[PDB]
Amino acid sequence: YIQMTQSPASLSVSVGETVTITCRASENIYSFLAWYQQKQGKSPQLLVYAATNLADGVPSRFSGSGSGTQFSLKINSLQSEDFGTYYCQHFWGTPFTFGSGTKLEIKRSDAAPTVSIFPPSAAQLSSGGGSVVCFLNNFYPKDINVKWKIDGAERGNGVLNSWTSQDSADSTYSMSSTLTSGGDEYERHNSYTCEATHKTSTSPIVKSFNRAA
Amino acid sequence: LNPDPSQ
Amino acid sequence: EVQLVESGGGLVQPKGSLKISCAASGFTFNIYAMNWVRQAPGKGLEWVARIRSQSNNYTTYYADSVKDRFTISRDDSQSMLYLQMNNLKTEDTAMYYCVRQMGDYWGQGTTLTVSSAVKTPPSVYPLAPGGGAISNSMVTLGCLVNGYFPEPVTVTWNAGSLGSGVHTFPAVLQSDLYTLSSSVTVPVSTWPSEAVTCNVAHPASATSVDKAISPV
Ligand SMILES: *[C@@H]1O[C@H](CO)[C@@H](O[C@@H]2O[C@H](CO)[C@@H](O[C@@H]3O[C@H](CO)[C@@H](O)[C@H](O[C@H]4O[C@H](CO)[C@@H](O)[C@H](O)[C@@H]4O)[C@@H]3O)[C@H](O)[C@H]2NC(C)=O)[C@H](O)[C@H]1NC(C)=O
Repeated sequence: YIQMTQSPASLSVSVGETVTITCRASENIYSFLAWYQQKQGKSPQLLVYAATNLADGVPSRFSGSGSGTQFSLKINSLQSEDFGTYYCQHFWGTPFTFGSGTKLEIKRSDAAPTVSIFPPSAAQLSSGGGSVVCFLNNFYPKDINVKWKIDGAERGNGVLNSWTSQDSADSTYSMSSTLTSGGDEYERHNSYTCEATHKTSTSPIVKSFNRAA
Repeated sequence: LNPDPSQ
Repeated sequence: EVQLVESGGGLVQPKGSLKISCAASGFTFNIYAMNWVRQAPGKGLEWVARIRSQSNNYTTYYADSVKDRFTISRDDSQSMLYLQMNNLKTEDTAMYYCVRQMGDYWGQGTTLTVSSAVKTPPSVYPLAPGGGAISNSMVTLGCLVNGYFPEPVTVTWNAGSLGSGVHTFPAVLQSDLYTLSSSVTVPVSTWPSEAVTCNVAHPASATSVDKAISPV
């Protein structure tokens, strides 16, 4: 079976910059190859067919080239809209296998996160539950550190974080952090702190609330 | 442009 | 234009059966080769199966991990493409795509979820600000959604009036249950001077909850 190995796994790219994603076939696949662009939450869209042919309704900046074994898609002056995951597929004999993907991110200026802390809901207490939510909003770049503090003592127990996909508008990232504790375990303290450390500063952003206040 | 290509 | 609409997807017990569908229109269905492509949550695209047109004797192709277990078929009379899926496994959980020919058009997808976990409605909580000392003209509010199966859920704010400033976070499994929060940023003139409510929907358990956010 023909394996397609895609490179690079992921790209961070400024607007107007040009980029080239390559795709190599294990065996000779001639020109039976397509390029797709997928955006998170959406279905793939055909970009190039038969290795070198630009598909309808696809900007001229998208260049397909190659035959035999080595293929490469090229993007000229990448526009903000060109964010997404790029896939290649061959169709020389079943199974028509896909590339592993190239994740393409928009390069952007740095931006500090805007941190908000939240006490367990009144409704959740009438349910024996204690979840503490912290939102870290609209920052860049993607990686970000969160630490929790309960009564001054640092916690590393039932914290789970979810990042968002880079949004189309301002090209930033957001992340939530959620401390899910006993519910009875919550009333045994009152001082609650959410510590965000991001590239933009060495000084961690602290946001906090008192339960008994 | 070929709906069912035979290769 | 050309359109392919998928349907039939949903929660199925492992070792069960489902028949997903694909309705075609805006093109001459019976002369086109058709295929199915799947995408496991967070993962890449995997080709599943293909079927040639009547003129080419409807010859079929499958993937090794799906063969003997999935059967692709087509009703040309109704312009319909099907996938019978028997003896389903966990690794078959995915968004299933109906793709034309060699990939010029894709449908929107139906989700398949293979799990022995039970369908559960979520608990919706308002997230209101606490402690004090506000360092921003814009105040961020939210809604936590706890303990639900299966995906997806739909969170909106004020019947849809709040289009921007809204971050809906993915989700996470812990004990066969999902959990996500949503966040919204409004001016202080806007709140509590107006009523900011979240509109949580969970199609499966037929749940619809609307929680106002109240000052503590
Ligand atoms: C899809 O399948 C269909 C149905 O099987 C098929 O349709 C037909 O094509 C075959 C050829 O592949 C035809 O069979 C031939 O018929 C002619 C005329 O009657 C015969 O002369 C041929 O006989 C030769 O082979 C015989 C052994 O099989 C020998 O005994 C003899 O000496 C000859 O060498 C041959 O059998 C058949 O007639 C048609 N039928 C129709 C419906 O037209 C079709 O080919 C397949 N489609 C594709 C695209 O491959």
